[PDB]
Formats: sequence, C-alpha cells, structure tokens
Amino acid sequence: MSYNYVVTAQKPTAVNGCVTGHFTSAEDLNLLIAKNTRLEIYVVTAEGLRPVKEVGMYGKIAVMELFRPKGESKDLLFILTAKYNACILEYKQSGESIDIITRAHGNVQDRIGRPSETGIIGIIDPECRMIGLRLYDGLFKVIPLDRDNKELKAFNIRLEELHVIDVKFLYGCQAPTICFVYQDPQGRHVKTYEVSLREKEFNKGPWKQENVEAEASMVIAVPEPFGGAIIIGQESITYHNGDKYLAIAPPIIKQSTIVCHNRVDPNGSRYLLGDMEGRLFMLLLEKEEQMDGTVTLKDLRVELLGETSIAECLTYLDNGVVFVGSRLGDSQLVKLNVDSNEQGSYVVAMETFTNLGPIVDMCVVDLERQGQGQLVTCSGAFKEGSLRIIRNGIGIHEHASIDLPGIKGLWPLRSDPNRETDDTLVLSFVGQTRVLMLNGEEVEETELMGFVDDQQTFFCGNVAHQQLIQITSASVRLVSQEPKALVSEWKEPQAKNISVASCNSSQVVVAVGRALYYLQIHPQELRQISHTEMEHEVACLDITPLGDSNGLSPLCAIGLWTDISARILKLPSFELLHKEMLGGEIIPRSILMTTFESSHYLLCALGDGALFYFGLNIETGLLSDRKKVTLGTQPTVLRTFRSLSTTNVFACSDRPTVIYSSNHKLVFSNVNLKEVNYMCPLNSDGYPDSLALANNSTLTIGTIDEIQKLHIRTVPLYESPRKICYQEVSQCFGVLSSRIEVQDTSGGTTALRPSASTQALSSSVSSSKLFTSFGEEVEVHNLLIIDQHTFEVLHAHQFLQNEYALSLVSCKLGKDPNTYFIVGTAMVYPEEAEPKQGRIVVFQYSDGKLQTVAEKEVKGAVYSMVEFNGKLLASINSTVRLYEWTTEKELRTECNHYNNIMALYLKTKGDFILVGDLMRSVLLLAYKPMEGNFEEIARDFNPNWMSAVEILDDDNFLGAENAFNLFVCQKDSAATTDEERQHLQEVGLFHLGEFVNVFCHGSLVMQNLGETSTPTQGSVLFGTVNGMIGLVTSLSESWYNLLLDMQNRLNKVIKSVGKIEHSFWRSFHTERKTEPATGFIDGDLIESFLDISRPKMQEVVANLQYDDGSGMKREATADDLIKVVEELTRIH
Amino acid sequence: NIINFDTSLPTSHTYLGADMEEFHGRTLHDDDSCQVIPVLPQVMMILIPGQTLPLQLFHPQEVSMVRNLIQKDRTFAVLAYSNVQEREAQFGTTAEIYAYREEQDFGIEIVKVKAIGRQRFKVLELRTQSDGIQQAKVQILPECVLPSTMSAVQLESLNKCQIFPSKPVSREDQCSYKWWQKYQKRKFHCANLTSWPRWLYSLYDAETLMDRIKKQLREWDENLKDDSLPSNPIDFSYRVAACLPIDDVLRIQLLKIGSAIQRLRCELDIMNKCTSLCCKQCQETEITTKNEIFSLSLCGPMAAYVNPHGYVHETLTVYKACNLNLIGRPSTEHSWFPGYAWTVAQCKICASHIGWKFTATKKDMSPQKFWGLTRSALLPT
Amino acid sequence: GERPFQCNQCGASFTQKGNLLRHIKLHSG
Ligand SMILES: O=C1CC[C@H](N2Cc3c(OCc4ccc(CN5CCOCC5)cc4)cccc3C2=O)C(=O)N1
Ligand SMILES: [Zn+2]
Ligand SMILES: [Zn+2]
Repeated sequence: MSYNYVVTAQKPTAVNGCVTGHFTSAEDLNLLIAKNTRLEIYVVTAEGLRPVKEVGMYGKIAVMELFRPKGESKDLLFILTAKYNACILEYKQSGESIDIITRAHGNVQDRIGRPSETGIIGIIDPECRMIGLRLYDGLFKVIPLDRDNKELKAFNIRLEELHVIDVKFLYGCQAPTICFVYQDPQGRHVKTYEVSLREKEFNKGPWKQENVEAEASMVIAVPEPFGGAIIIGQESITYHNGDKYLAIAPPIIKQSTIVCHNRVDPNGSRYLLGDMEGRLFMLLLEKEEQMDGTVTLKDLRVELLGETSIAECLTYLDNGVVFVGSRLGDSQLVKLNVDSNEQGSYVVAMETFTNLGPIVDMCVVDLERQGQGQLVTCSGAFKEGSLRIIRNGIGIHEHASIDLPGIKGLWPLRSDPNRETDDTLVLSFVGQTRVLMLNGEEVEETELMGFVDDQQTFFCGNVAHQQLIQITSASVRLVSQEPKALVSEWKEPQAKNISVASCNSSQVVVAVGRALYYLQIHPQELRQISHTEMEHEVACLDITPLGDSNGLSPLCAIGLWTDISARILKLPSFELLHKEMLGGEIIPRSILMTTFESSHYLLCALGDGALFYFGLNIETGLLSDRKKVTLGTQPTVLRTFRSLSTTNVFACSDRPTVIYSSNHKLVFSNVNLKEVNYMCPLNSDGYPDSLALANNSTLTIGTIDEIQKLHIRTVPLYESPRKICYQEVSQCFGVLSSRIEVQDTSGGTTALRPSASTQALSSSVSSSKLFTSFGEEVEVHNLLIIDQHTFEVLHAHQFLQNEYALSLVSCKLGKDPNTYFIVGTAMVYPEEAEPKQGRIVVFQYSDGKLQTVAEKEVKGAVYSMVEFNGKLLASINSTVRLYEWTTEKELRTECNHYNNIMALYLKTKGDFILVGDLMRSVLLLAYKPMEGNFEEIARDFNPNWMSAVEILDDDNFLGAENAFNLFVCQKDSAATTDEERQHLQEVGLFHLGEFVNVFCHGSLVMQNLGETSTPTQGSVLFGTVNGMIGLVTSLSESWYNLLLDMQNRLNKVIKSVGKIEHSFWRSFHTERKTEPATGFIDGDLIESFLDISRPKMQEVVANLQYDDGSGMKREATADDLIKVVEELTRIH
Repeated sequence: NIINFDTSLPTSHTYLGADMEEFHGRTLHDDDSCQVIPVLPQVMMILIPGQTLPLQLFHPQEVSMVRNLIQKDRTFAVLAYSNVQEREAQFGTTAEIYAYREEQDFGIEIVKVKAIGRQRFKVLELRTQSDGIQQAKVQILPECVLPSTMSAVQLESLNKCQIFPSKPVSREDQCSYKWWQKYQKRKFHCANLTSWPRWLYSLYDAETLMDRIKKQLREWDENLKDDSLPSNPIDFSYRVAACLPIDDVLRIQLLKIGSAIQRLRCELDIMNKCTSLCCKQCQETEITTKNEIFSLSLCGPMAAYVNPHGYVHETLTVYKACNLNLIGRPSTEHSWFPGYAWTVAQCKICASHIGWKFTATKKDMSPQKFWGLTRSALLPT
Repeated sequence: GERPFQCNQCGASFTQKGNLLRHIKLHSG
C-alpha cells in the first residue's frame, strides 16, 4: 500500500576503480572507469579522454580486471558485482552499433559463510589460466578459465590462514602461484602457494614464508625480468624474491600510508603510489645489476612527485599523463612533466571531472527563479570539501523589460552599414509591423523608410549587396541600407497574399496559395529563377543554406497543410529529393535544417507540440530517423541562435527547449521560463550577445546561462563541511565545517593549510565558561556564513575547544520576528565515551556580524534539532525535549519524553514526530496541544543498520537501511485491535545500491498547479555517498499496477549486461535474509522504455489493458505508453 | 580486601553431591520453528541463556516427567512469569539437562538435577495436561547478529587498514587510552563519508561496549583479566545479563532484546544509571552502596542455589550490609560456600526474609565479613 | 534440642511454634 516511484536524477560520480587495456580494439588504448553501477569506456588521445560507451549494470562493480586469454584479438573484461554476480564481457561494434556482449556469466556466492572483513579480492593469473576470488574467510574460490566454462563453475580451496590482507598472482612462474600477506597473533607474514587445477588444492610455494613488518598492507607483483613481490608497509617497502631480499625505510612516506598503486613501465621499472592525504610518490627500481645476462633488482629508490586529489585509485595513461581517480573529491588528469619544477611540484593538472560525493547534507532553495528550486550540497571531505549548486536547464537572466501586446514575430535588423551591431528590433503584430529602435537601453520606435508601417511582416532582415529584404504579407518589397529606397518590389502577379516566407542570404522563396515562387536576390533587383505549385497548401517553408557555399540552398523543404507531410525539393527545381509523412492530423508549424557539430539534420515541428527530428543528406536525399519528442503542448516555432560557437536551436513553445548536441546526438534541455512565443538573437551594442525573447504578454531581452542540462557550480572550502541551512531573510547559508589542526610542540595548534574558515571577512571565537602529544591532530569546528549571491565566506565563528557541533537549524521561534541560527553541540573528550554535557547556542546574523543571543547548557549530546510549530524540539541523548522561546530571549523546557533509544533522527509533519536510531528502531510520537505531553502512536523495532529517515505522508515513512536498501513503513490507524495500531507495517522494500545520507523535500523542476496536477504526489530527494541524487514520489493504485505490468513485461525484452536478472538485483538484500522488492517501481527501467526500438515497444504491448479510462482498449497501442512515460520523465 | 579463596566451589555446586552424572550437551533447536516442550511448575525465576540452574524434585509426577525427559530430548521450558501471577507469562528459556543424581536419603523420589539455558522463545498458547506436567507452544527466537556498522560505507581501497595488531599487554594506564584511540581512529575512518562523528559509531561497536563492561566489572571487584569472559558478544551479553542484580521486569526486558549490541547498550546503561537498591517494604536500605558488591564465584555476583526443600534462591554477595538483624546460630550443614558457615539474616524494619550472614570458619578468609542477599525484597531504584 | 520446627518457605529454624507461625504469616501476603 506504498506505491512509490524511485528514479535517478543524477547518476553517481564517485570513482571506485579504473583499468586500462586494449578493450575496444587491439590498436586503441582504453580507460575503463567504474563509477558504481555505471561502467564508462574512454579512448585516450593526444588531447585527452574521448568518451565511447556509457553502460550501466545491474550491480555494484566490485572487481574489474582486463585480461587477454590466448587466441583473442583484444582484452576481455571480468566484472564481479557486490551480490557475487560474475560475468565476462566483450566489446563488439558493427559500423555504428555498439554492444557489450556477455561471453560468460554466473553466480559465485556460497550457500553459507561469513563475508570477510577485508572485502572481495579479485585476481587473475598473468598467463590467464584461472581467476582467484577471496569472498569468505578461510576459503579461496578459484574459477577455471576455459572456453567451455560458460557458466563460471568454481571450486573452493581451503586456506589454513583466517585473515588474509592482500593476495596477488606472481609473474613469470611455470605453475600458477599466489603470494599473500596474512595476519597471525605472532604478527604479519608473507606466504606463497602453487595453485593446482588438476589437483584442486594448493602446494608448496616457490619461496618460504618471510616475516615482514607488522604494518604491511599491500602486495604488488613485479613482472619480468625482476620477478617476486614488493610489500609496502606503513614505514618500509621490501622486495621479496626468495634468494634476493632488499628493503628501505624512507622518511618521506611516514606521514601517511600508501593506499593505492599503479605500474607505469611494462617491465616494472617504475611505480606510482598514493597516500591518504593525497600526494603522489614514485617508486623506482634499479636494474643496473647484470651478471651473465640475467637482470636483478639492485636499488629501491623512492621519490616524491607532487600533490593531487585524495586518490582512491591511480592509473597511468600514455605519454606521461596520469588519471588520479578520487572517491571523495574531483577526479583529475595530471601530467608528469619532468623539467618544469615550478616550485617543487612535478604534476600539473590538465582536466578535472566533477564529483558530487560524498553528499553529507543538502537543502533545496530557490536562488534565482521563484518557484523553481536548486540543490546546494555539502560534497567532499578534508581539502576536497566544497559546496555544489545544481540547477536544471539553461536559465535566462533578463536585462530589459518592455510591454508588448502580443507580438506575433520578432526579427533583428541592422540599419547601419559597416557597424557589425544590431540597432533596431523589428516587432511584427497581426496587421502592423513596429520597428522599435534601441541604440542603448531606450525603447524608441523609429520607423524605417523602406518598411511598410501597416503590413503583416513575415521576414525583415539584412540581405546581400548591402540591401534589406522585407517580404511582408502584401508583397516582397526590398530596400537598401544607405538610400533607404525600394530597389525592387516583386508584387504578386495575381494580387495574391503570401502565406509562408523564407529569405536566405542569396535566395528568397515565398509561397502564395498552393504555388511557391523562388525569386533570387539579384543586385539591386528581384529576379525569379523557378516557380512551381504544390498539391496541398504550403504549411511552412524552409530555405536555409548548409555548410560551405552559403549562396544556394541545395534543398528547400516544405510542409503540406492538407497532407501533413514533409518533402525536400531542390531550390532551383521542383523535384522531390525525398518524401516523409511523419505524423498527421495537425498541420506542421515550423520547418528548419541545422548543422549541429558537423552533423546535418532537418527538424520538423508539428502543430501538436511534437518535434520530428530527422537527419538529412547534403548531397542527395534525406534520412528518416523517426523520433518524436513532445516538446510542449502548443505549436512550436524554431529559431537558431548560435551564442556558443555552435549552431543550436531554440524551441519556442509552452515549455521552451534548446536542442544542442553533446557528443554526436541531439540533447534537449529546458529553458527556465514560463512561456516563450518567439525568440530572436540581438547582438546590440547595449545588449551584447543577448537573446530578445518575446512572450505572449511582454517582450524581454536577456542572455542564456549555458547549454548543459545540469549545471554544477563548485565553491571550494578546503575543509570538511557537515551541515547546511538556508536563511532567506539574511540571504546567507549557514555551514558547519571542521578542519584538521595538528598539535605541535608548542602547546598550540597550527593549521595544515589555509581553509575557508581561516580566510573569512570577519571572524569570532566562542568564549563561554558554562564548563596531547606532539603530532596529534584535532578537529576544530566552525559555523560559516556564506553569501547566497557571491558565495564568499562572510563570517566564521569558532567553537570551544573539544566541542563537536552536531546539529544546525535556521528558524524563528515564538513571537520573535528575527530568524536565528541555532546550533546544537556536544562537548566530547577522549577520556569518556558517552558525552556528559553539551550546549544549545542561538546565533543571529544581523548587520554583517554574528552574535550569540542566548546559549543553553544541557547534559548530553544534542543529536538532532527541528522546529515544532514555533517551538524548538531538541534531542538530548535519549530524551526528546521541547523548548519554548520566551520574550526574555531564553529557552525553557516544556515537555520531556524519556525513550529507550537514542534519538538520532527527528522529523515532523504537523503534530507528528518520527524518531529513530542507527539500530533501525523507528519510533513515532504525537504532541497533544490541549494536554501538553508527548504520547506514542506506533513502534517498529528491527535490529539493522539504518542510514536516514523521511516522512512521506501522514502515515507513510521512508528510510534507508543496511545493504544499501530502502524501506517504507505505514501505520494502520483503522485497525480495531490495540495490538495492531501500535505497530508499523512494512509495505515496501527495494535494493537501491547506494548508501543514502540525507533525505530532502522538494524538486528541481518548477511546480505549477496545471489544473490536471501530476500523476505523482509529492517529491523527495536524497543524496548518497557515491554522489547521486535520487527522487521518490508516491503513486496511485491503478497507475502502480500498470507500471508494474510494464516493468514485468520489459524484463523479457531488454538485454542486460552480464545477463543479471532485474528482480534479483532489486530484491531486498541483507547478510542474513533476502526477499523480492515490493511497493517500489524502478524508475530507470521504466524510463528506459523510450530508448528501445519500435518493434520492441510493439512486443511490450500486447494486453497491458492501458485503457484505465473506464474500459480496456486491450490493444493499448504503443503511443499510449509514450504519453504515460513522458509524464513520468517530466518530474525531474 | 582480598582473601585466599578459590572462586570455583560455589559454581561447582558441590553441596548437592560429588559423583555427579555428567551428561554431554549435544542438543540444539533448528532455529525459527514451532516446538512443543514440557514445563515444570512451582518455579518462579526468569532464566537467562547460559545461566546454570540448580533444581530440587519432590513430587512424584515432576520426577516422572524429568525421568521421561532424561530418556528423551533433555530440554524443558523454563517459564518467565510476569508481574501478574497465575501463569501470566509470554516468554521463556529452554534449559538442557547435564547432571542427574538420586540421593534417596529419605527416599520418596528425590532428584538432584542442574540445568543451563540454551535458547529463547515466545509462547503462543499454554496447554495444560491432566497428568500435571503441562507442555506449552514453543517458537524458537533467533539471535540476531549484525555486521560492522562501517561495512556499508567502507572504502574498498583502505580495507587493508582493517586488521589491527593484537592489543598490547592488558589493563595498563596510557596503554588503553591510546590504543583505543588508535583503534577508533583507524576502524571508523570512513565515518567522514557519513553524517555522524566517530565516537557515535563507537557507541554502537560491540568490542568497545564489551571493553567498557569489562572495566566496570573490574571496578566492582578484581577480575582476572580474561577470567572466563567469552570473546563472542552474544555469550558475553548473556553472562552480563545473568550477573546483573536487577528485578524481574528489567530481566524480561533484557530477554526481549534480540540483538547483541542493543543488549550490551542496555546492560551498560543499567549498570551505569542504577545504583540504589530498595528493601521492597522499607523505603531504602544500606545496600544502596552498589560499589561494595563482591563476587565470590566464577559465574559472577549472582548465581542460583537451591535450599533443602525444593525452593531456589539466587543470591547476591556484597562486602557490607547494614539494617539487618541476626536470628539463630551459624549453621553449616548446607552453606552454599563450602568454607563458610551460614546464618539467618533478618531485616531490621520490615522483617522480610532477605540475606544470610556468614561467620568465620578458617584462617585465610574474611572473618565475620560476608553477606548473601536474595531477590526476595530487593529492588533497584 | 532436635527442635523439629523449621520454616519451609525461608528455611528459618525455631525451637517453638509462635515465631514459626509469625514467620508463616509474614510469608503470607
Ligand atoms: O547457605 C545457605 C543459606 C541458608 C539456606 N537455607 C537454610 C535452609 C534450611 O535449613 C534447615 C535444614 C537443613 C537441612 C535439611 C535437610 N533436608 C534435605 C532434604 O529435605 C529433607 C532434609 C533440612 C532443613 C531449610 C530449608 C531452607 C533453607 C535455606 O534457604 C541454605 O541452604 N544455604
Ligand atoms: Zn526491610
Ligand atoms: Zn520463611
């Protein structure tokens, strides 16, 4: 009884693994990046990274290695998901279709076993003989690699060693050999085994066990001619090869331990290393030793290169460029230049890929346009901490406003030869054409001599030979720049009226009645070149020259009013190069041909609000490319404004859109506007590179924001941000941040780097008295004030020593008209375990200064804080306290409620309160206003790790729990038994695949009443650790049932990578139990219905009984669901 | 404040007999299952799994029942009576038989038996048999186990930084306030990705809670390091729950908790926030000093012992206890401590039977310094 | 003497009956 719909509004961005190899082709070098559920394939070029394929899998990529078995032209790919779904993929392309086929697949989990605390390790023989996997302690799962092993059948081998740290296959061995470092009560040792496939058991290793440093972490296998393994610890790096043994203890690497590595030379002569604090090392091996041709290691030099992002995984591309893949910061492409050495750093950043993870908190705010919200996240950690502002579509920033009574057409004009700047805007009404003049910011209306004042102007723009062509309704009367006299006037021979006008640089083709006459723009003349008649009425005409020449349009496509068909015909002739009958009924509204990024298209916009995009051939004929997008519900007029060094097209309709090309395919964005009827680019002197958009009620001039569907702006802080809240009265953001300061040998603290908290315009230090060794690092917590316009840190309040700021809320209390910044802190000491005392402090940003209005000392940790109908609801330890703000500017307690659980999470919906803890102990309260004490309604205790809460409705509650799941609880107040009304039934399960940190109410799409409203009620955003934004909305029963039928039907049609069943992945997963997902609709799968071919859409629809409109229409057609899924796509 | 006494005789239950018929425990329910298990009446005590119960059998019907159980699955169902009497109970524990003797003496039936709990259950119905021994509906309650709280958000790269070296030595100043700081800093290193601090995640850690409870147990009295304290959190939680001097409602609430971490948190809160003990009738008693609770046994401060005639009293051993009076002589034929002599200790105000005073019998011990209480009239406040 | 009087609920021992009866009524209620 939940009926929720979860969709991904922004795909995950954090990188958790990257490999290189000849995957797509034996000649190309690929960089494969796995974000989480998404696998991205790049091709490295001279400039940088060129994307090739973007494919998402039904799991969390946990192991990803490229191997080339003997007899294969290019490398294969082995992927193991978090649910133990192993698969082997091959890249295949046929001209233009790209598909990643699944060569082998299977499930490699065991019936019983405790998962290892170190995690999944996936290693492959260098000779490609088997795949080893360590999934459970005390067991090593070996997968034989054979052409006949299509189901990936594996056999377990017993490890006598319980705790294995890292394991890797050794290079240059006749028999397969592993070399692992493992833990004992006597310390850490390195051991080796010879895996035998015929015997299905281990053997004696090549070289005996050697005691290593007690902090050894990783094992790296050094290829030939070196051989052996290098073991990197927290203080020393050693090289074990049996007879050979060398070790160093460099002093550079002792600040932080190396966490990841990558080889840069094919023979293993140099290595890359990275640590937690994010600096790049370079381990150098010297092979100067050569006795009789044999090459052996002699020296183990280490050098420091520079400082990069906090790298989760490294990768060395060709020609000295290194991909520093970060998981809590922006990914990077650094360059290992050798001879610059600007100040002691060998690395220079080339690129920087956006990464929103981890998201710790977010708030939805309408920063620019009222009604449309924006997302401000707290992304990153340590020096990677920052704020990200996310908005949808390309906004228009208005710079002028003029009242125009329904202008039926806007065209630019340049009444100044040799000026290179527009001066007047030709606004055309139903019967009149007013030429508004604006040299600067004026709104004058200076009529041109050559332009008819009272005439329905259809086109008025500059023509060749310094002439201005004005093809009005009466006749196509030309003009000139200097003399301003009619050089030519091509009146209708039959005194007819022009219906469609299309004037180009050299040609001017107009249509009167059913006959179209093409008149070339002769020098100081109007000479016809061809004439023809159409079978039906000409709905629209489009004569636009393509690339090059720009003096003669190869084709001139026209629309038929009575036939609703588009035909492309040559300009100097009448033969139809191609014919298309896309759509019907409603007549076409506007025809246009574009050249987005050396790709030619011919877009036809019907009058029903659908755009029929289709490619075209410049030489002869045109393509079909049948694809319709409902870009609004009103007739659309297409205009082309470059404004980007790219063609671009503006779709003026009820919902404006800009059609741009991302890589090679047109992408449709949104313009954050109510309604634009006509648009025209005006490069005026007073409004340079502007875009005068004329609505149905007024005319405005502005500039576009960008050409991207999602725009993310980064405001770096160089410190970890925790919580964010928006104070609209003060127009500022309150951000809690904490920086690491090291305890030096002087009794004080010195910052590691200049942060956003030590570089504020003003500063303060909390001075309240209601209350080790050198090298130790402590956290200093601050409350920042960030401007809502410039995003500069206005203030930075610093809390007391050993005080942890946990909660932050911005609200007004009682009858006080001021809005306050209220912070709940907890004084923590290493000596004790559960905090004994904490403070509730109330700030106020007024006149650019932060002052403490009142502070309250409580005996506990203030875990969470909300506003409760003008009263403050604090959560001290395991008690929920209600505070009232008096007229003395002081808080007094009013209601206490001593729970048996510690109230981490607080939510409020009217008079209801939702309380939970990390143990997924959801508990609900209800405040009696007449009696003044909290009373409990329902309970739901279930031992599990819970990550977030949210109140979807008065009786539905959402949350995230262990194994990246989502659940919905619902109370049944209609039950007549008292034992049931005090229980929260679980009516929803789902395996999201992400660790949800924060739940927020709001949406990034503008909310309008819309009469018909929306098939989905409400909208809740959530941000995860990987840096993806979700969106969950409620559904109706019938709509949910139809969507579930669609979901079950799609699984039989679409092909997944790895042949992983969809129901298996989405089934609620936990280390002790599993069950199918119920009450949740996979939004991604449903929205993937638009991406399949027409025959697949036809096979999907057989009996879906779509006619829920009191009937059935069993057939249900195929365009009925397209309307249904479009509304589901418009919500984000 | 230490006496040369071995803390193994009271646990051995030698006052029953010496040539005990030891039976090997090789039983287990299949987990989450409907079951039917007989119940012995005339017992009013909540039994926690792992706790040893000493029972005395007098009536012929119950002796026949226990003999039949011996020639059957050696498990009965100890019922957990609530505040309301007349079999108004909802929970219980399965106790396994591992010792049986006759010791006829007077010789009617006479059975010596010791039982230890193994599993919990919730009873659905209480069926009464005409024989006199009732068999009730049993649904086995599984014991929930949870993984590490950071495994969900853990980084794959820094998973090698998860196997810590062994704890250096044990119970030393600045050898624990620093090693535990290092363990907290390195284990919950990924708490920065989430929205909660490291100490909050350490509040729900099993190992930290066990260490805190061990420190408190040492605070009560000197504990021999790993003095039979199990490493597994489930077993440690059950042992601590058995050794806590709390009333019936607190014990049944602890039994209702299904996860080890929640049980440890509840036990720690109980032993950190409850200090005052009451004398039921009386307003309060000198026993309010919880800091003087000793434990003269391996099992802990409390264990179950049976008197000569059927009834079983679990006792609390404390260092000092005022507000009491002595009636009778220091008898010694049935003291639960072999090297001690027992005396009837009566209350001084409400005169309700609680406690037994003990007198000196040997040299290397505590002369006239001993007290053994009971849950007859002691409640925590 | 052998004093057969003996409390069964608590286990208190008496050489007479009055205190045994008092203790029995104490156990009662
Ligand atoms: O440390 C302590 C503290 C005191 C505690 N006691 C003494 C006691 C009795 O003490 C008199 C007595 C002693 C011995 C018997 C012998 N039986 C055995 C079988 O039934 C018939 C004959 C009967 C009565 C009699 C009954 C109950 C208790 C009771 O709770 C105890 O036992 N151990
Ligand atoms: Zn008393
Ligand atoms: Zn008595």
